[PDB]
Amino acid sequence: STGSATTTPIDSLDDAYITPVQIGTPAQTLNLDFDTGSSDLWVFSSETTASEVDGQTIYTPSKSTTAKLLSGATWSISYGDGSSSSGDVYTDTVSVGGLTVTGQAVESAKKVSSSFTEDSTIDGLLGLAFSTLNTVSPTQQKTFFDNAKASLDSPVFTADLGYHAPGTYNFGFIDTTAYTGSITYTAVSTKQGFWEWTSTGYAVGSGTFKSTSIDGIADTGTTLLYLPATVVSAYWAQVSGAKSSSSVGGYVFPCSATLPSFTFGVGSARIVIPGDYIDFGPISTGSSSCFGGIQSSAGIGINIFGDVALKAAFVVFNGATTPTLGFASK
Ligand SMILES: O[C@H]1[C@H](NCc2cnc3ccccc3c2)[C@H]2CO[C@H](O2)[C@@H]1N1CCOCC1
Ligand SMILES: O[C@H]1[C@H](NCc2cnc3ccccc3c2)[C@H]2CO[C@H](O2)[C@@H]1N1CCOCC1
Repeated sequence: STGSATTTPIDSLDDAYITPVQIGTPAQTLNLDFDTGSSDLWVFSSETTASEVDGQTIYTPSKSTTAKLLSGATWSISYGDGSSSSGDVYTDTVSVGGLTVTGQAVESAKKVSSSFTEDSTIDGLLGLAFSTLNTVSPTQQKTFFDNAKASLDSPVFTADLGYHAPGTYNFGFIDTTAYTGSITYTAVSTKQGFWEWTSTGYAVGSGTFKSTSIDGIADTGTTLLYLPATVVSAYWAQVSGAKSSSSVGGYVFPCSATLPSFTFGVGSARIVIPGDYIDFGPISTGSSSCFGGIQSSAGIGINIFGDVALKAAFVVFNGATTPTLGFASK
């Protein structure tokens, strides 16, 4: 089997991407944030505190003839931005782009934090990291991909995120028309439950490539590119007037500045992020100071190849017995 769905930026800055997902019988379609950095499928629901729902589409398990309450099961998650959510658990039928899993754990939110409430376009998350990170207690649950994997034509999914444009998540096959050149595969460590890999180095603009090992995660659920302080300082030094602002919480730059590209290494291959992918616009409406899309990972403790990086590539999440990651230019 295979599945294919379109993923859409939530706003003009590509702050996140949403993908439609069918849950239950009859189907209830929710727009979920596919997140390769976490492993819970959770949704706004009929059980979510009313004051914490503001425009989202909700899952109502009582209207799904295939929903079954998972007795005594609960979940609770926190993310790197201080946001959180929690609730109870159902199993139900979930479909993505024609690919159907029966008995998928659907984590119904009783509570969500303010950032979630404030984003009306995101109805929940669909985790695609390793199932070892799933938070359901007292019995941990499997991701949509883990549940689907044995039925897929090939045990893979791909992320093709657009810059200010539509994109695609495919399950079970590699669309060889979606990229240029070859896909370079690189080793993955699952020891932290992430799609964790080691980049071979970087360049800034037309500068010389610096060979250096950068361990980080391929994370579709993180907006920006988080890299070591040394690397980030080297990037922003090439932007006139850029500075790190404690008040704003990272590097900012004059909105009229020309941003250089940023290149990262995948083995001997190179993925080039165009400069404009790094522009996250005015820090507040009407300001001529703009937020940067490459930021230090010093505070977070791990390097993150988020959407800024991934949308410059066609990315293969290969869930073979020994998982690997593939990157191609496009
Ligand atoms: O247009 C190309 C697409 N470009 C990015 C993309 C991704 N996702 C998108 C989703 C919706 C609308 C548009 C989308 C566009 C990707 C995905 O498929 C192929 O490469 C496709 N053709 C390549 C040439 O022969 C085959 C067709
Ligand atoms: O990008 C962040 C994610 N939120 C994306 C998001 C969603 N919606 C948004 C809507 C508007 C403007 C911006 C938005 C940003 C979540 C999941 O993990 C973290 O928090 C992640 N990083 C936080 C900073 O360092 C750690 C990694």
